[PDB]
Amino acid sequence: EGPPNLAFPPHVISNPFAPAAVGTGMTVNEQQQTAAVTANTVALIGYGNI
Amino acid sequence: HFADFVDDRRATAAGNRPNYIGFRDNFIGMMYYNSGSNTGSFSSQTQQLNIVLDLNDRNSELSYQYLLADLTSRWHYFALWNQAVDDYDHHVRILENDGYE
Amino acid sequence: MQFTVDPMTEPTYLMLLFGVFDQVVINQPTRSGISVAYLRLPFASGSA
Amino acid sequence: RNAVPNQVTERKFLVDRYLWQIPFSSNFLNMGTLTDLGQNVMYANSSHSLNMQFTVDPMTEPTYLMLLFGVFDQVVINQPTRSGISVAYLRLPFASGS
Amino acid sequence: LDRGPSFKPYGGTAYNPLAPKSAPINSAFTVGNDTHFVAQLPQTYAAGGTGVTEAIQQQVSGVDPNPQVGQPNYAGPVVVNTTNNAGLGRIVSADSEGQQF
Amino acid sequence: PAVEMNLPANLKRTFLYSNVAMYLPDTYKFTPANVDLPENHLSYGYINGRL
Amino acid sequence: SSTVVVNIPDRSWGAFRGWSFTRLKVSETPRIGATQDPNFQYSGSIPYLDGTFYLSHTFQRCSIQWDSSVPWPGNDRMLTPNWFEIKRPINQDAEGNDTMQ
Amino acid sequence: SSTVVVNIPDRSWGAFRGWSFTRLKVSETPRIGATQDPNFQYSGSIPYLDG
Amino acid sequence: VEELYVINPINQWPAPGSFSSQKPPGTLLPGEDPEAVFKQYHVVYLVPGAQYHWKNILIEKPVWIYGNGATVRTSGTGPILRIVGNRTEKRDVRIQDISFFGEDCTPNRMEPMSEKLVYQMAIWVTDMKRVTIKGCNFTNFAGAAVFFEETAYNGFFWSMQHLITECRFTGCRIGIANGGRSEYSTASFNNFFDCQICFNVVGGNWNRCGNIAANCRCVYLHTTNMWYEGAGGNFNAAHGSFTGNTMNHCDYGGNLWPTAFQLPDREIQLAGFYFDNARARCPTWTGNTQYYGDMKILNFNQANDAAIFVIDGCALYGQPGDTGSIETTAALTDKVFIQGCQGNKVTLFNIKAANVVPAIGTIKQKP
Amino acid sequence: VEELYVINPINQWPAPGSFSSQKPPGTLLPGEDPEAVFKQYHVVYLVPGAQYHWKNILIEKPVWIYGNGATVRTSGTGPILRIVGNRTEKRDVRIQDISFFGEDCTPNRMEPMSEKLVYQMAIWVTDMKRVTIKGCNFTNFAGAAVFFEETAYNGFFWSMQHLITECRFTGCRIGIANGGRSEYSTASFNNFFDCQICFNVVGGNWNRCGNIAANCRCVYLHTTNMWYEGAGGNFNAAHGSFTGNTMNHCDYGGNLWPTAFQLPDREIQLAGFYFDNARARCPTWTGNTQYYGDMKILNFNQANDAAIFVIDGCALYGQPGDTGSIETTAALTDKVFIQGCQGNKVTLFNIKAANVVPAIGTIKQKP
Repeated sequence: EGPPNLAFPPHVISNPFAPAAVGTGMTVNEQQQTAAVTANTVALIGYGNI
Repeated sequence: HFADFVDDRRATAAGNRPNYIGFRDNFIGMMYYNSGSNTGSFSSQTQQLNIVLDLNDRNSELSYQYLLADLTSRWHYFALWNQAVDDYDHHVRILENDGYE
Repeated sequence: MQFTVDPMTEPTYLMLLFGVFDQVVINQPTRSGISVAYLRLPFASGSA
Repeated sequence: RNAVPNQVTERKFLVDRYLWQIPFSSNFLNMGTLTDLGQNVMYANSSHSLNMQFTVDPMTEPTYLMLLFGVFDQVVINQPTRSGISVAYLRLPFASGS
Repeated sequence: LDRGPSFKPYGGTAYNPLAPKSAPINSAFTVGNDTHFVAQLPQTYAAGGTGVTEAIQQQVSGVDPNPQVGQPNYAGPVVVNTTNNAGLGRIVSADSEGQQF
Repeated sequence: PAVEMNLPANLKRTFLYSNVAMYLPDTYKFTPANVDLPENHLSYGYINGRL
Repeated sequence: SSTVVVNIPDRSWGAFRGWSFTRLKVSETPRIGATQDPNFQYSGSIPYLDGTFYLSHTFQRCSIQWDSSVPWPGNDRMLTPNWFEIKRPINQDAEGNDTMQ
Repeated sequence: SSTVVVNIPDRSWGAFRGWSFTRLKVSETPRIGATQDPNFQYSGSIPYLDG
Repeated sequence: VEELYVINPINQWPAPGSFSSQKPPGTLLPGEDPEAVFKQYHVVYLVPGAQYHWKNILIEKPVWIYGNGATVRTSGTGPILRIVGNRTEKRDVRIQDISFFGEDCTPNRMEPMSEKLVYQMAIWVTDMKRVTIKGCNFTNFAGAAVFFEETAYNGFFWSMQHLITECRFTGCRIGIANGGRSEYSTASFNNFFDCQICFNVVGGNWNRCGNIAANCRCVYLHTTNMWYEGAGGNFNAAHGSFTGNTMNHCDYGGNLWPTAFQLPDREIQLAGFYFDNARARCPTWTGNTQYYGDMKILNFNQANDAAIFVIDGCALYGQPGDTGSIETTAALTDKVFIQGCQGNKVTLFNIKAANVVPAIGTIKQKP
Repeated sequence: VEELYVINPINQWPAPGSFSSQKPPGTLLPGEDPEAVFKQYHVVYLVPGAQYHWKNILIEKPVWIYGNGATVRTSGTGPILRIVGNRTEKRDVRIQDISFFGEDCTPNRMEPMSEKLVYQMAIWVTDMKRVTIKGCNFTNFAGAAVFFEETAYNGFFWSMQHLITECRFTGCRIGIANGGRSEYSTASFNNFFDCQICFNVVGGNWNRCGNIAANCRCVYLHTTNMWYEGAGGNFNAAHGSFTGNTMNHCDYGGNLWPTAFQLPDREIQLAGFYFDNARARCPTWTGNTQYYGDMKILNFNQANDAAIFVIDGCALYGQPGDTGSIETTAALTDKVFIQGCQGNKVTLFNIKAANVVPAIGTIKQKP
């Protein structure tokens, strides 16, 4: 016996029961708390652990 | 170098501690006497038998020092063999405090 | 032998040395032939 | 392609099941069980003392040193009469005498 | 001895060996006019509605956050409330020399 | 929907763990969190319990 | 400790056969001469009686002297004539003196 | 340490000439049987071979 | 430096007994069970700058723990460092210079308080007297940080003189908690930050004389049936002092915790000073700074003209809307006085104009 | 006790490697460079009762320094013990039990403040959070004693919880100085003596809860464009607490410093409480004792009825002439109140009679 012989999905980023959720980056203002959407960005974001 | 240093304006200096570096007396320590792996050889040709059989117990340095004390005097500096002998100062070692006439 | 020295704060040796008679004879009987024999008493070097 | 320059190498070895043997013979090979220097030491029944300084790697636990001098060891056992068995042991370099 | 750049005395590789060969690291790239963000966010932190205040208070350097600490230990594959939590990880920017691998 | 795993690297990692990593000297090992090992450092419980 | 120094007072060394030496751990070696060794708290392979030696690779050097003057073998036989050298590490040793890489 | 105690084992003392002894610091004394002394980091007047 | 002493071989004897005990004089190494060390010694040093891992360390005899900059982490449902005493102990406890961490990082401030999180504290003194917590750092606790329980004692033996000074609390849900009958102790100069409740006050007659609470939702909580009451519960409560403290940014600014708290009986809306108990009186209130910190005076013991709540020498300073506002019940308008105060223009709910000197703030009514 | 073990002679070998490292476990000897020791360890002990000499000791990682009664002297234009941090440090700094001395003896109190003397401090924290100065003795500093700078941070991260307690300041020109944005920290029970300014306050929201200032010219300085502002200067200033302190003998008695101070822009006449900033509000003022200590309320933020300065529960007690007098600007008479006070017969410049209860002191006008 040894370490756990894990297997992984090849597209490695994913939610555990959902596809990789699409999104958009955010530019941020400082000295006041306001985040505006940025211009040319799409983002594949996976949450949690693999 | 530096004797004190607190600021660019104020700092006192002192010359470097003197250091004479030359060869040894009699060129002691130039050549491998009584080494293990490094015994030099005076052999004949047509044979190869080493005459020089060094020993670690034997000191071939300091046997030339005692012989040369017996053979000559000491105060004479002979520049060929680098025959210049380590002395000290008679008033630095034991110092007589007589205190400024 | 058993000595006693003043205690020093750094390690030192003891250059003890026993008086012996280092002796050679050199025999050169023939051209390109030479032979020596080293011998010292009492601490002789090399025997069985 | 992206290998680092200035690579230093070091060598070592590992022997197992082995005692470093040093034969007591003139050349360091075997011409006999009773060696040739094993017969010259008894010239005029002389006696020599022996000291051996060693050097090992510094290891963080106490260790012994299995040094073992090569000797001979013999028996005789004779049986001249029934219920008459007897011996004579003898170890030549290190005799257990009296 | 110089063996040259063609020397590779094993099979496989030594840097992230367990990964699937089709897997990219969390990076950003600029194919087209836009930039992209492929990302996995293993660390989570609590942030309510419009969590831009908690996003500023996260402190980062060359050693934090760590790419290999992730979730807590035995917390299973819980779906995270992105309304109630945010996520926290590392990207490598597209403004970098070399070929993205 | 499939999952991918490096098969010969996992056989290699198990071999390095159970044969080489498991047999370290006591200095490099560590006891895990929240476990009670016996004070006899030569007993079976102290040799087994450390990782 | 690196150096161990044995000493045998003089005796008849007639029909002597040779030497053999290998380190053994103290915790892995009992002392047989009693009916019980209470300090022996080990149960693995004992290399004192099984022959399972593994600490032969850990000697640097060795020297043998007869009655405080005679070096053995002496007579400048091998290239380090006054003592045996089991191993000499490279990054020292500008001389060759290294078999088997 | 104050004392140092030496021994010579049993051997023949014929034609013995005498004794002589001083003290030498360990840092100030090299070893000549080696081809190189890596622990000798001193360059003053060596008393072992200058007298 | 080379050790050329000669050696004779071992004679196959049974070796004499060699022991290497007493390797710690009084210290405590990492990865060593602390319950067998706290039993033996009176003063236990720790390794300077170490990294520990403790869980449910039962302490019965009073010891001192010099931390020397140690770091004690934990994982699990148990408290760290359980201190259970008896009535008969002449010595005292001093826990000093340790940085207690939790099983969290940037804690889950949206998770509601429940029975699962109540045992997530780091020091839980059952009935040990004269404890001292001096120069510590408590981070990321889902439950309380400390909790001083006390069982039923008799004979006016109010002694139990505890000190909690010079501590730093970050991210803890509840700061200094205390059970009932944990009377007459001090807790001052503890710099709170990012906490939901700084003081879950059950036991009275305390003294809080310098604490700073920045970016904290609540500072002084006192209701009926809170969390963290212990055996010998809500009895003879809320009599302490509260002098010269700082509770800025409790409602507006950089506050991050929600307003609901979910008590074991009900849910309530937190404020910077929340007080609702018909059987308890009010603490003294001097020198406190409030920037944007609410106050809710709901109910105390004004029944037979027995208590009057007086704010003296304090700052109020809440301008935008109702941030930092002071709220009183309409049946308690005659008993809430503010004599000596400075404020920007702050909303006063149900407080008469003649009862406040000088005339500051906006007076409104909240039916 | 005589060591008669026999010895064999050395065999002309190259000797094996003998090393004598790890001679300090964690300590720091006198005459040793501290920058290489503070880099390696987390907790650095000092030799008990030693005599050090430090200058411009750069500290980057947070360490703890147990002084054990050490004495650190200095000479030169640099500060002692420069502490430069980053934003990402989980550990804290604790400087403890050290007696910092200066390059002076009975200091030059007639020399005016200038740019030459501004770097004569002993602890200058740039942006390190959670420092602690506990049980120290600072003597004879021509500049500040400490100075807590802070760069521009964002996101309401007000944390930076510092403590300065149990210290003794003698002869320092400026005591605890602090830069802008050095918010929400405490500094209490520091016994000042023979100082010109005890607090050069730039950053606000502090808490001062027990300090004693005997024979000091000024205690609370707040103007526009002081010394010791640092990067991220005079912004969001003067919001602290000031409770239960002691500032006796500031104008009459045993005071030795002159009245002029020579700010970088102008020169001003010091008082025991000097305050002139149109953008900053006033601290809370409770329980303070003043014997012969002046007060100058020049300008604060009373613009849209936004601040009212209230003296509560304090002593005034200045009889001879105008010693200990309270001075206000004639445009600020309606906003300076004194409710709850005791005084001998003290001169009040430009304060109305109805605004002070009880009726103490002599009311005069200073046009």
